[PDB]
Order: sequence, then C-alpha cells, then structure tokens
Amino acid sequence: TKGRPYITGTLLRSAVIRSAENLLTLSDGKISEKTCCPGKFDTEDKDRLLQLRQRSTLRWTDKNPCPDNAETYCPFCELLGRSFRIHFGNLSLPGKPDFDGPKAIGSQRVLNRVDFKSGKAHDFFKAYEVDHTRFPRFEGEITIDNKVSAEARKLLCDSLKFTDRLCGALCVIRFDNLAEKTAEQIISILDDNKKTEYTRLLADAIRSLRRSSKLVAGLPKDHDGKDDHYLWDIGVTIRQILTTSADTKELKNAGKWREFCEKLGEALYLKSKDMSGGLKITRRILGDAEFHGKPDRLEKSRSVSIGSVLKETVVCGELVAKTPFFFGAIDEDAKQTALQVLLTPDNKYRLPRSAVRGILRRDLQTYFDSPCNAELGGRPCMCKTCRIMRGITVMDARSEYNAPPEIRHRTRINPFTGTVAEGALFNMEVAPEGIVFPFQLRYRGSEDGLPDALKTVLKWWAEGQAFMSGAASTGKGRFRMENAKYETLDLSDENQRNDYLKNWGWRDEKGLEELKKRLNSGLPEPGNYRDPKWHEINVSIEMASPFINGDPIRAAVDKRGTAVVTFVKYKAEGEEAKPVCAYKAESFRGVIRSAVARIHMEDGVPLTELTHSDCECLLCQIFGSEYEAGKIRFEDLVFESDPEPVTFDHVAIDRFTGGAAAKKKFDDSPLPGSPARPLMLKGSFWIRRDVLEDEEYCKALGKALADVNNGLYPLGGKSAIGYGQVKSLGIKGDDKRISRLMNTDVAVPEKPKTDAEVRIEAEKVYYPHYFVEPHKKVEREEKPCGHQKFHEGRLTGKIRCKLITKTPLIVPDTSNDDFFRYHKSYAFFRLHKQIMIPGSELRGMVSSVYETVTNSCFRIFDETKRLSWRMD
Amino acid sequence: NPIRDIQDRLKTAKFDNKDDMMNLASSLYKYEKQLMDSSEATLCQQGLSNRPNSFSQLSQFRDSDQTGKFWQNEYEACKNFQTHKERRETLEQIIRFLQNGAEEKDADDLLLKTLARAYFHRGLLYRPKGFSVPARKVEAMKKAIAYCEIILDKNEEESEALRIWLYAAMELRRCGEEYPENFAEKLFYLANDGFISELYDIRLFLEYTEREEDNNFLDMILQENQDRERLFELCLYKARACFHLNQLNDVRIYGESAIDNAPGAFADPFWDELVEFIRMLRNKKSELWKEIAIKAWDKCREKEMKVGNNIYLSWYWARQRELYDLAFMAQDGIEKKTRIADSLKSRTTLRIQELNELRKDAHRKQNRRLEDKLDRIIEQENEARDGAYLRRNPPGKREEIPFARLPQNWIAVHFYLNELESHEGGKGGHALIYDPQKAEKDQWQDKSFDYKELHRKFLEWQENYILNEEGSADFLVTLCREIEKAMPFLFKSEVIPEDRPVLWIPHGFLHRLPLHAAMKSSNIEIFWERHASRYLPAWHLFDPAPYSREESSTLLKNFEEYDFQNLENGEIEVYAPSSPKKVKEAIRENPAILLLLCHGEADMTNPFRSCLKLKNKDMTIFDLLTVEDVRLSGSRILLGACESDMVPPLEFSVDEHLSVSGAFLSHKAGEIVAGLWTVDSEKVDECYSYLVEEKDFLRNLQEWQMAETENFRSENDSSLFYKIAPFRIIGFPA
Amino acid sequence: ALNAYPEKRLLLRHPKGLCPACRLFGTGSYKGRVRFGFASLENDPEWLIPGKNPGDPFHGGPVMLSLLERPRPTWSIPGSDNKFKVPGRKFYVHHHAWKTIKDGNHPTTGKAIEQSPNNRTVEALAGGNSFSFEIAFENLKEWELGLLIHSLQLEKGLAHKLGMAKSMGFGSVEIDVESVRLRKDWKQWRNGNSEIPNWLGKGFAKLKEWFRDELDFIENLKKLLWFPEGDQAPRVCYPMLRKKDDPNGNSGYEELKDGEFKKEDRQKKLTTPWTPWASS
RNA sequence: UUGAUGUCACGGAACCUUUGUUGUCUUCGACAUGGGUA
Ligand SMILES: [Zn+2]
Ligand SMILES: [Zn+2]
Ligand SMILES: [Zn+2]
Repeated sequence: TKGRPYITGTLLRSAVIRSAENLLTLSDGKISEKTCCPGKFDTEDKDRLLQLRQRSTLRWTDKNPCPDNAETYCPFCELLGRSFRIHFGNLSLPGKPDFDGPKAIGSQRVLNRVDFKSGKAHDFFKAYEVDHTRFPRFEGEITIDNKVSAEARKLLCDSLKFTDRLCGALCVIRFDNLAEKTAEQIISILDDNKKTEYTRLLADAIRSLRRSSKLVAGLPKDHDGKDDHYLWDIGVTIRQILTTSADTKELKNAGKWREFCEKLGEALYLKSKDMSGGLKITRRILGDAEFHGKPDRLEKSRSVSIGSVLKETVVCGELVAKTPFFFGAIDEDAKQTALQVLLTPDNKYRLPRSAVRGILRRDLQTYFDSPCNAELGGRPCMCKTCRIMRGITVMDARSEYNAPPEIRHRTRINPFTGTVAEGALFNMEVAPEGIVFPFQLRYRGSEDGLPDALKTVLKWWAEGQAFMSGAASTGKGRFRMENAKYETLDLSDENQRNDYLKNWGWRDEKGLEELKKRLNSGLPEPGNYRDPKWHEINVSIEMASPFINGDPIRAAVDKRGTAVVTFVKYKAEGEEAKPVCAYKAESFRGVIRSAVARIHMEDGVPLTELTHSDCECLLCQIFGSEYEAGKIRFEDLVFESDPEPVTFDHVAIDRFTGGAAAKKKFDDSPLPGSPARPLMLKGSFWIRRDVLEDEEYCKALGKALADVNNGLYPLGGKSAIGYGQVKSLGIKGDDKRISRLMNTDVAVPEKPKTDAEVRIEAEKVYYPHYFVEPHKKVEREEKPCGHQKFHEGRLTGKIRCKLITKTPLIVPDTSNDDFFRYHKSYAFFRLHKQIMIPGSELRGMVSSVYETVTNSCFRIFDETKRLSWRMD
Repeated sequence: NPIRDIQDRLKTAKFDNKDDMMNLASSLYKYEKQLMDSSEATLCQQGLSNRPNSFSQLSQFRDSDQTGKFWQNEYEACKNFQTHKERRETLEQIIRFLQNGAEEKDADDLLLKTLARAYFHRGLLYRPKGFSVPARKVEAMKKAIAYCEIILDKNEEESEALRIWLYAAMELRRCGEEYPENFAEKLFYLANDGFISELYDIRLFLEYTEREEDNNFLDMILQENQDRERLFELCLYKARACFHLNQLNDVRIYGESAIDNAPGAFADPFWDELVEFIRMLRNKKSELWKEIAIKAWDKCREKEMKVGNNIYLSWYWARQRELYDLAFMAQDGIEKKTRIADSLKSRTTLRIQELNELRKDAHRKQNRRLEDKLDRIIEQENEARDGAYLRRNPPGKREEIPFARLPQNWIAVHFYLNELESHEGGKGGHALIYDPQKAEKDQWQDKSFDYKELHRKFLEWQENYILNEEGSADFLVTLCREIEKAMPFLFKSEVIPEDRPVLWIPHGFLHRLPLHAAMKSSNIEIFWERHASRYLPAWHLFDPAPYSREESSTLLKNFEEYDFQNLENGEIEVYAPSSPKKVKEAIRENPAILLLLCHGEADMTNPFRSCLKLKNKDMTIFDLLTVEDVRLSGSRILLGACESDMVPPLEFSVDEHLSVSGAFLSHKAGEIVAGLWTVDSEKVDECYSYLVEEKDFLRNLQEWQMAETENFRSENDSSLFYKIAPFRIIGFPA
Repeated sequence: ALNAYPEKRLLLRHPKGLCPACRLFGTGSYKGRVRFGFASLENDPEWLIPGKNPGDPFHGGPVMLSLLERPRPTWSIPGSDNKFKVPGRKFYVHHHAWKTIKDGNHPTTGKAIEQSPNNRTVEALAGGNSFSFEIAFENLKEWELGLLIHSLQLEKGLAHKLGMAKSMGFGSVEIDVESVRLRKDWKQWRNGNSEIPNWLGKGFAKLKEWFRDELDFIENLKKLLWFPEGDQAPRVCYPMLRKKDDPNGNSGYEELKDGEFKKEDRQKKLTTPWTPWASS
C-alpha cells in the first residue's frame, strides 16, 4: 500500500470548464472583443468516455458551435481542447514523499444517506478524509500552447480564481510498548490474585484517566484512608504500576499519556470479552449497506440559460453547541467504546461539511414540506431543495477545545425484573457543550439575496434550532448560530466581479478578514416565514429527597472513596472543562418512555412486553424505533443552584448475630435534597409540532407525565432508600396541550391492643437480646410479580407514616466522628440543618419484622463464616 | 421453565453419550438466550436442586465441551411462522448470535450453513423504501455467498451449500446485479449431485440446461406431480422444459395454465420469471410469446384498486411496464392495441412505502373501506417475498367503454409510448387515430413516430422554464415545432379530416405538451387554426353528460399577486380569499361555472398529498377526492396556476401524475380549463372572462386563441405565444 | 470453575424461588416493590441532654455510652456438635437502661463510665420526637399490603428498635399509619384508609394458610417487641466475665456456663423471650 | 500519477433504537490464653 496521493489534471480541467461557463454567462459570452460558442459536448462514440455529462450546459447564445474543421475557434472552444493546446498535469504533494499506506495520511469515514421520511439511513458510502492542516498544498503544471489566444488565457486564469472547490474541499488555486507490557502485568496480577471479575471495570476506569495523569495521584483509598483499595491495590500493585507509568518521562506529555490510557484500556477490554464462555451477541450487525451512486449513461443533453444575474451572499457567524453533540465516526481498531465521535488528527472536535449540508437539505425540505425522491445518478433533480443546495457552500469547521471526549454508559432495563438486562451495557463518546465552531455559509444564485427558504432556515438556526448531529433523541447536537453577519456581492457587475476574482472570493483566512469588515450584522428577514418543526418544552422538577445518577466508572476514579457517585458532565469554556452535576438525558428519556409504555397496550398486550423491532405501536410512533427516528428529544437536566454531593454510608445487619455483616462497602455520594431545601431540576425536551397537534399523542404523554408528577417514577438510583422522589413536575411551552392532563378523608383505624403478655420481676435480671426460632416451612414462589405494568388486582399507592420515639434515639451523623472535640463523637443525622432519619435505616428496621412475620429467609446472613471454639 | 429443563437434563445425563450431551447443551443454550432477551422467563428466580451433584455435572460438561444443531432447530422454527414480521424478527436474532462462530477458524459447517441460510432468508424480507433495490438485500445475498464459499472451498460439492449459494446468486440477478464469477461452475456441480424434486430447485436445473443444453433433467421435470401448493410455478417450469423439447403445443397448454393460476401479489417471483419466459421466447423468434404476453397482460391489468370514481391505484411492479410493452407489440389489432394502452392511463402507481402514507390518510378521515383494501395489498405484497422459498401460496374487473360512443364528426387520437420498442431502436411512439365516419376496415390507423428528440426538447424547455419562467418562451416555440416534426400526420387531411374536432388522449410526458399548439413552418400555421381540441386523461373516463341547468358562477380566489378586473367585477360571485371550507361549500352547490384561482404545492413522491395553497390551510388532492355530497355534473371549472403548481417536474417519459383536473373529473365535472404551464394573470382575466360570457368553451377557446394569434402573427414574438398556448380544455361533455 | 458460565447463578439460588421478603423487598436480580423515604422531624428537637449554648435549641448535649462490642455467635452455638444450630433471629428488648447512661454510670455495674478510645459520645434525641416519612408501593397483593402495614404499625404495646445502642435501651420507636392513598389509574387517586381492616384480615389469612395454627414465631416476636408498661422497669444488662467483677453480686459469664446457661441447655434459654439470667 | 469536445459527488447527516438499574438498619458482650501437675 506504500505510495502517495495525487490529483488528476482531468478533474481540475473539469472544474475549470464549469467555471468558464458561469463566467461566460455573466459576460454574455464575451471575453474582451471576442464572442464565444456554446461549445460542443456531443460525441458519437459514447462508450470510450469514462463519464458523460449529466448536468445541463449553460447557455449564453443561440448560435451553433464552431465547426469541427474550422480555421479559428472561439476562446471557449480553445479551452475545451477543440483546437494539446491547454494541457493539464497531475497535482502532487511537493517533494514527492512516501507513506506506508492510505491510513498514514488520512482516515476512512462512513458518509451515509438518511431517508428524509423515516429519519434513518438505509445506505452509505466511504471515503478517505485527508486533513488540510497536514497536507495543504498540491502543486502541478498547466501547459498552454503559444497558439492559444490571449482571450482564452484570460478566460482560463479567471476560471482558476473562480474555481472554489475540488475533491470535496474549498480551495485557492494560485498560478505564477508500555501499554502492551503494562496490560500483561495488570492481567497477570488479576489472574494470579483471582480477580478477573474486574477486568472490564478496570479497563473503563483506566481509559477515563486519559483526561490527565494527575488522576493517578488522586486514586481513591479504602474507607480507612490506606492504600488497600479493592481495585488499585489488588497486587507490586496496579496503583504502583499506574504511578510508575505516570512518572515516566515518555508519558509526561498529555498527548502521550492520553494514547497510553486508550491503548491500555483497549488491551484490558479484549481480555474481559475472552473470559465469558456463554452465548456471545454481536450488537452491531446487519449494518453494512455500502451503496455507490451509478451515473446514467443514456441521459439527454440539455442547454439551459440561467440569466446574467448572479449574486453571492456570504454569511459568517458562529455555531455554538448548547448541548453535548455526537458526530458518529467509529474506528475499526477501537472496540471498547461502542459509539465514538469525529475528531481531527490532532484530537480537535470537528463539525463536518457533510453533516452541515445534510441538515440544510433536511431543513429545506422541511420548509417546503416536500420530500425529494431523487435517486443517485441521472440529471440533477429540479426541485426547490436541490436547486438551492446546488447554490450552497459550507466550510468544514473545527474547534480549539481538544480535551478527551467524556464517555457515557447506557444500559437497557429488563422491564419484567426492574433490573439491567443481561449484557445490556454499552459506551458512547460525547463531545461537550459550550464548544464554538466558526461558521461560514455562502449562497450563489440569481435571486435578490438569499431565497426565502434559506432566510427561514438560517433564522431557525439563529433561534437555537440547529439540530445538526446524531443521537438527537437523547438531546445531542443542538446548536445556535450567533454573531451572524452577511453581505451580498453582485457578480453581475463587472467591477464587483473583477474585484471578486482578484481576491479569490475572499475565502482564505487572510481574505476573509478583509471581507468580515464589509459584512453587516444580523440576517436578512424572511418575507414568508414558516414556524420551525420542533417546539421546546420547559420542564421543572422539584425533589425533596437526595438524588443520585449512578456513575460507576467515576466512583472507581474519584478521590472520594465512595462506592456510588452521581453523574457529572463537563462544559467547554474556551479550552477548559467545567464539571456540573446533571440528570442524564438517556436516564430521563428511559423513565419517560417507560411511563408511556407501562400504561398503554397494543391488541391487549402491554407495550413493555413488545420487542419493538419492526413495530409501529404508539410507543414507536413517539419515541422511535430501529426503523423510524423518534419525534421527541430529551436533553440533560441540570440543577438550579450548585448543590454539592454529601456522603452516606450503610451496613447490612446479620439477622442472627445482629451486627454488621462482612460485605463489600456500598456507601453512596448523592446530591442532598430535603423538604426545606429541595433540589430544583430544570431542562427542556423538544417535541415535533405534528406530534403536538395530535390529540392521541399528546394524550399519551400527558398520562405518563401525570404519573411522574404523582411520584410513581423516581429519578436515578437507590429509590428503595428514599432517593430521586419527585415532588412535582411541570411543563411550559405547549399551549397546555399536554399539561391539561397533569392535574373523601376517612380516618385510619387505630391499632388493636396487643395480647402479648410479658411478666417481669423486679429482683430478676434479663438478657439484652433473645432469638426468635423460625418455623421450618419457608413459602417460596418461582416467579415474582413483574414490573412491566400495573397489574389488575394489585395495589399501588403511598403510605404516610408518623414515627414517634419512646426512648432516646441515636441515629448518628458518621461524616464527622470528632463532633464534640481516639474517643469518637457523633451528632444526630441531619441534612441541610434539618434533623432527619434516612430511609435505609427505616427500611432495614421494618424489613426484619416483615421477614419474621412472614417466616421468610435470613436475608442478611454471613454464610461462609467458620466458627471456632477452644479446647478445655 | 428453562431452569426446569436443565434440571431434568441433569438427572439423566451420560457424558460419554452424545444424545444426552446434545440435550443438555440445548437446555443450557436455551436458558442463556432467554436471559439476553428481557423476556418473561427472566422472572424465574429459582435455582437448581441437589447443588453438590448439579455442580459436578455442570463442571464435567464444561470440561468435556454443538452450537450448530441448537441454532438449526431455531431456524426451522422461523420457517413455520405465518407472518413476515415474525420471521424477520427471528432471523434477526439468529444472525447476531451466530456471527461469533463464523469468525472462528474451527467453525462447524452446520453453523455456517445455518448462518448463510439465515442471511439469504433475511435478504428476501428486505422491504424497499425507494426506487433503488435495497442495498441491504444485496449485502445479505453477498454475505450468504461468502459463508457458503467457506464451506465450498473445503468441499467443492457440498449439496446444501451449493443450493444456498445458487439461491442467493439467482436473487442477485433478480435485483439487477450480475451473476457472481463462479456461477457457471457452481451450477455444474449441482447437476452432478443429481435431481431434486422441489420447485425451488427445479429452476436451478433449467438454468443449467439453458447453459449446457443437457436434456437429461428435462424429462424428470415433466413427470412432476401436480398436487403441490404453488401449481403456477410448476406449470411455468414444464412450459420452459417443453420448449427445449419442441413440444410447442404443451408450451401453450402449460403456459396458459400457469397464467390462469398466477399469484395475486407482484412481489411473488413468478411474475419476473413469467416476463423472462416471454423475453426468451421472443428472443428465440418463437411465435408463441405473443399469446403468452397478451394473456399475461390480460390478467395483470386487474391488479388495481379504486380510490373513488375514475381514480385507480396500483402498486409498483418494476417489470409491469415491460409486460405492457410486450403485449402492445404482440397484439396486431389496432383497436386492441388501444385497449392495452388505455389500461395504463389515469392510474396512480405507488410504492409500498407510499401505500402506507395513503393508508394513514384513510385512517385519519375514517375511510375504513379504503384502509382495509390498502391493508390487504400491503400484507399480500410483503407476505409474498419469501413465499417461493417457503413454498406457500396465500389466496376486480372494470367494463370497457366502446369506441363507437364517440360522436361521428369527432376524431380521437390515442397515444402510447413504447419504452421497450424505443430502446430497441424502433419508433416507440404510436398514434392510434380513430375515425367513426370511415369504413370499419379503415376506421383505425396506427401512426408510428420517434419521440426521442421530442422528449429531449420537452426537458430543455422544462428546465429553462423552471429556472427562468417566461424566458423559456423561445424554447417553447421550438418545442411546439418539434411536435409537428415528430407527428407530421396531424397536418395531413388524409390522416385527420379537416374542420373536424380532435380528441386527445395522450400518454406519458405527452400530457404536458401543447398538442393543440403544434407549429408547422416563412408563414407559420398553428394546429388550433384548423381543429378544436379537447383532452381526456384516458378513454375509460369517457362519460358525457349534459351541462348543469342551474345558472350560477363562483370565483374562489386565493391569489393576492394580481386582481382580476374583468372577472371579479361582474355577475360572478367572488369568495376571496378562499379557504378549504369555502371551497367545499361551493362544490356542493353545483355551480354552472366555477373558477378556482390560487397556488398549489406538488408532492413528487405521492400525488395524493399534493395540496392547494388556500387561506390558513392546504387542501390535498386526497382531500378533494374524499369530499362528501359533491354534485359537479355538467359543471364547467376553470383553474388558475394551481394546475401547473401541483404537477412535479418530469423524470421519465412514461410517467403520469394526478392533479386537480383529475380530482375534478372524478366528480363528473363537464369541462375543465387549465394551463399546461403557469398562466399569466392578465391573460387568465381576459381568457376566462370570454369563456364565461359566451358559455361555449370548445368554440370560444379556438376563437380566442386565433384572435390572439393575429397579434402573434404580426410580430412572431415568443412572449405572446407563451401566454395563449397553455390553455386547454379537459373533459368531453355531451 | 463455572465463573464464565451463566448457570453459575443457578447454583446460588434456592430450587423453589423467593421467600415473601425477597419479593416485597427484592434481590440483586429482582427489584423490590416498596420504597422507603427519609423521615423528617416535625417539631423543634427535644434533646436528651441540654447543649452547651442555650441560645440555639437545635443542638443537644453529649452523652458518653458504654462499650459496644461485637456479637458472639459462639455464645449462641456453644460447641461444634451438630445438635448446635443457629437459634434464630436476634431482637433487642425494650428497657430504660439509658437512664443509667445519662447519669454517666455503667449499666451492668453502676460504676461511672470512663472515657476511652473504644466507647463513643453521641447526640441523642429524647423520647417524644415525631418524624414524617412516606412509603411507596407498587403491584402488591392485598395480603402483602396488609402484613406490611402490620409490620409497620405493630400493635398498641409494641415498638420497633432503631439506631445505635439498642442494647442499652436506646431506640424504642412506634410507627403510626395516617394515610393510605391508592392509584386507581393515571388520572384518579383514591383514599384507601377505609380498606385497611380488610388488608389486615387477608394478611392473617395468608399466614393461617401457610402454617395453620403453628404460629409460635409470631408470639415470640411480639414478646420481644413488647414495650414495658407503667411502673415496670426491667433490669436488662449483660453479665460480667466473672462474678467478682460485678459490684452488684450477680453472676458472671464464668459462673453462668457451669450453671443454668450450660452448653446442653443454653440455646433453649436464648430462644425463650424474657428469660432471666440472675435473681437478686 | 490523469487524458481531453461531456464528472451536479458541496448528488448522499453514520443516521435510527436501549433508565447504571437492582439488593443491604453505621450496626454491636463474652472471653482471650496453653499447659501445668504427677
Ligand atoms: Zn466556438
Ligand atoms: Zn430534489
Ligand atoms: Zn413498538
């Protein structure tokens, strides 16, 4: 595969000829004092030609072309070669270097075609992308015969300056083994010490260290504060190997350290997959649909006059990420992460032209409300969208921010059990919000300024409705166009056109600085404005309880040694990352989707019991499926104010000994929330207007959101101990079309007086504890009640209880063991200066009585304990 | 319970035995698979009894340790599911589970046979979503080939692997792809294997015969029992076998029997096989494809559905157009050639995806009768994609309007464009001219013309017209002169008698041509100077009725660009601006004259969703067709710019699109006046005023066109001709 | 050995499924059907000991506890003979030995507690402090809800034990149900307070079905939940290692083992609620 | 490293679908020790 890239002079000649036709239209076919033919573009032996023109030739005169046997040819026929006269050479990198293969200069990327109606791709194609920052310049020679007239050369030189794109990119044409070895040490340590259940967790946590090597020095210790962590001190230890790797001078560079953690995590990831010995599923399968366009070779040749009026409108601005975004690009080598983002070779984030055009084309069809059914090949489609898109140019954009992507872990819940489904865990790289991309759109055409469709589209983007990336259903890819400035250039005027040619259209960075001074602030106002497809709903959630959005990988890495930590995300501020706590969009979407699915049925079957593959139930119509994109988009919910996580610790009590059982530590670090200082969770989800105009769709969402508002769908984890309990949910921005559905006092009987009789004598001394002997029969059922629906004949609701102390109560605050000044001292448990009893304390207390009354099992019991007495 | 199954396997399991170890592995494999799916079996929370013994047996099994046999039985469960949705889902699970084993070097052939067969069956179930063949279907058939080639490299004559390789190769041909490289070699080996008495395999041996001319397999084919479910396939196979044996009488007998029992759905592979039979008989110069093609067309033409009066819907079969071209070329009677051509006209052809869109529209408007009929079509086509492979066969007519009903003084000119004949270098365009006043042996004439240059002239005007309307006037005059050069018989008195009115029934892109404005060369003669023209979308819409005796005129205007002076101020009611409610009310009162001046929007993909741009709302074509209590018998309707706005740009020369004029003819409207291209507002005011005043559209339009022709004659300017040419009359009143 | 295989979990699960508590409260493989919320104090705190600063009544005065040592299963399982089994579930009885702690004296000996790196100092609420919490339930049978309410409210004269130092008399709490609200559907929620007696009846009938009249674990549980009445101050404490170590003159652990609490008869003593170990 | 009178490839959004969830009261009393004597 060794060699080098090059550009054919035939491809350059093709673009020059296309530019000459546009210039001859503006000059009405005149170059200086000579007039030009339409040219000849018809050959009888059409088989010899690799490609035939499918577009229509531009028309500037009605006269017949030059004769085949003519003494003189017009300047446009001289350019075509109907007179080598003008020979084009290949364009090569200067110096003729060599590279190992195509992957030494660039990377293949899949470019898909998305079906407009379904929102899903059904075919794709691939191409190598070679970064301009590494290989910017190709050099070549155009050979011109001396018998070529001056008017022809003037047309040629003006056409080179007019030619603005080639090979898919805007252009200016001028004429004049540590990870390998560390993986084995870690794997051997894991295998020697019989700790292989942690191979995947260690791989994910080590990969998260690529952010900075200073994370190694802060790796958590055990609850005692000593280097005895269950993961980093398994062995030397894993921590010492990581600490040695961090201190290595080779890994001192942040770029070298980042590659090391990625290679190490990938090596440990392969080993973890090899361990399992059951059924193995390929998740990404049946995905190859590589279809290439096929040009039509029996296409009718046409000559079309477009008129002498040509105006180019330049729009420069900024595309600012208001949410995390995901431009999907999966590397074949990397398998640890299921979903990856598109980055530049120097690890900068990228906003590609292919995605920008795809969003423009989709939005133009949305404005016209007219799908395009054109196929790849043939003459260009003549609908309003395709004709506008042929006048549109967008420049590929990259950021300054270059920090590693944050990886979000998504699961699928088994709806019958209420737990994670077997093997349903996958990763996704996520680009951060707050990134700024330099935006430049140019439109070329005969209208006065922009078309009304493009004025409305660019106004949509300026209002923050530029949804430009994948993963839209989980709130990825919303941009706003900011600092928009425009100026229309009149290419029909000869003075303006000569000035436009002289500066190569002001498209290079130097020329663009001059042009940005000429631009006027704002956007052209659309004469006929149409409302955007998506409408924003603002959601307010009040939480009088602690909240946690489980992030297991951050728990393993955070300097806090806690077992469970809350999800946090990073915002880009220039080239810095600012962490904030958030409720994940994926988690919130899953809860909302479950609330709809558990109360709706299709043909008597709950929607949770459906496979929802090749399905068109109510749930698939609103939330999408594997065949049709969803019509509702959930964003991350952030917290008003800045609550700081607090730590809670728990112990399981052996039902026989009555003391703390020997179990793995499961302390949690949730965000505090209380009735006095409730958590305020705010964000927005967007819903398509056709969904918002449908009475049955708004009815389905209103019923589900009524159950969330009534505290039936807690947010986050640890719901059993009192976390994530929603006090109220409100929505605004729907004209009450959904919120309209989101809206006796009998005394509780007194307890019976007990019949338990205990006789106590003052002279006796009694033991502090006694044992209740269980019945020998334990009633067990093989299948418990499923969670997939509200079953008929069952009961769902709330119990409100009052607890009163009869003797002094000690529920300690164990965060501070030296409260009253070794001799440990504790204060009573409180949250936000409010005296409380956590639900886990009350849960375990009542569970023990329930086990004894129902004669259940010993739920907490140290079975593997081995007793030992002493000989007498 | 999967757990109870494992426990039973553990009670009686001999590890040296292979029957027990296969059952135990099956119970283990089944339990793991039900866990990955979040099925209701995951609610089983119990464990295995006799833990010390269960642990030892399970530990020995893991040290002793087929994947192929368990998954083979899972595939045999797929072939028995009735619905294609059930089969498509289960094929999804089999493919993803067996992908791991295929990567392994030591991969069992049973594992590879099951996975290749699952890819082939999933490839048959890919539903199209466009004009192109699904790219996934091609990939699925290529993956099945790759897996079989792994087996075939080890054993070049594996019986089942060859069949799966040949099944996928045939479907690649059906998808427009060429045959793979070794198709000739793989086909020879299956012949060496022997003969298989299965319909899905007989076609493979016929392909062998056509390439090797070996007669040993032909007599075996002719002896097959005729008690099978897919009898039409066997009759076609025997007709193919009889043709190689020169038993031409039996080719006719079996070929006719196959067509008489043909499957209802066009997705059935029989239809492409039937067309290939005709193309081969025609290629071998056998004068027997003509009977087959005519009979095939005669049954193919009843595969349509009715969407209200005069509006017919059909589903897309890619080779239906070729079959009609074959039947047209086979038929010799000119009158019967007109019946073939007229069977295509005024019919909307929708893909399976667009039929879902129309199914949803019918559901919204509570049109359950039309929704149920669309459901059967959708299911029947989707359920026939793997019917040949599964060996299943799941279980209307319209009258002909006689040609003598045309009044004696008139002349009818039917058109048909033959794409197949034009590709072969012939004159694909045919004018079928009918003269009621001639002798019955001379009443019909068939004029053949080449439409290649005419179609190119139309596309140049259409592109110049879309980019710069009214600046395309010169290209229009060049186009109108191209009509006469293509069809010079229109200006010959022998072909068309002078002074007699001419009825036009165009086909394809000829519906969008100004046939009445054909120009013959320094003086210039326009067609309307000699004849008065009418237009019909098809001959089967010919239902003359007396005009409406009620005298009342309406002007539904939603056109703010221009104010029509001569039309708005007068005896005509002006309900401007116009909303869908206003339009519906005016339709129900049966006006003598109705004017609808507005804009419209075109839907390229689905003509039933093209809409009239009205005040605060849009009215789709399907909205117009579904209005209840509509009386428009003998009502003369004049349309503004909406008619040209709601027709997409042309893409194929034989494509026809439904517009407002078809929507109004469905309501038995007498006459409809509309322009082919966008009509100048001032000329619309002048032209429509004269028609309403004099109430004789056929005569008045010819007079008005000639009165404006005199102005054009003095200057010969294309700009004036651009404004008078577009107007034409649609419909044939009594 | 079966680490990579999914059937390893089946060797860790009972052949007959899940007990009533593993359905209502769940397992690592099955989600529970109940949710317990944080309790919040309803009034101003009442503290066991006044705080150092009388200005703020929201902090209390420290109290030093005695030594809280690990439970000893070798006491309840005297020897390695297979006749010695796990006696049952441990419940701490209710008593007022916290009054001796408040005075600063040891419960067993009556001698002043001395500060040590082993014992702890706590801020304890007094008796008479009320809390509010809610329990959320989903898909419960009428017998599951009836026993859950029974497990919560218990009966008049019974109480729970919550928090630290349950051996010393700390943690007697009584729960009272005050509202049951049921989800009829997405739009309607009703009041279920009137249907509580029927839920209680079906819970008891479910126990009569499983065990017939053999309900002795229930009666022994209610004796261990029994709360001392008026003018009843049971003396409840652990004996010392030796009789000489006890200033009260009561027996020690050395003297009890060669006595009433011998290995042959110790477990019967421990599983009989309110069994004295000394008479004074 | 192109071929020339014909390249809309800025003619194609890696797009679509999956809740880090589940289960556990910061709880608590009996020893420790190996011989020694004959
Ligand atoms: Zn020339
Ligand atoms: Zn288009
Ligand atoms: Zn569904």
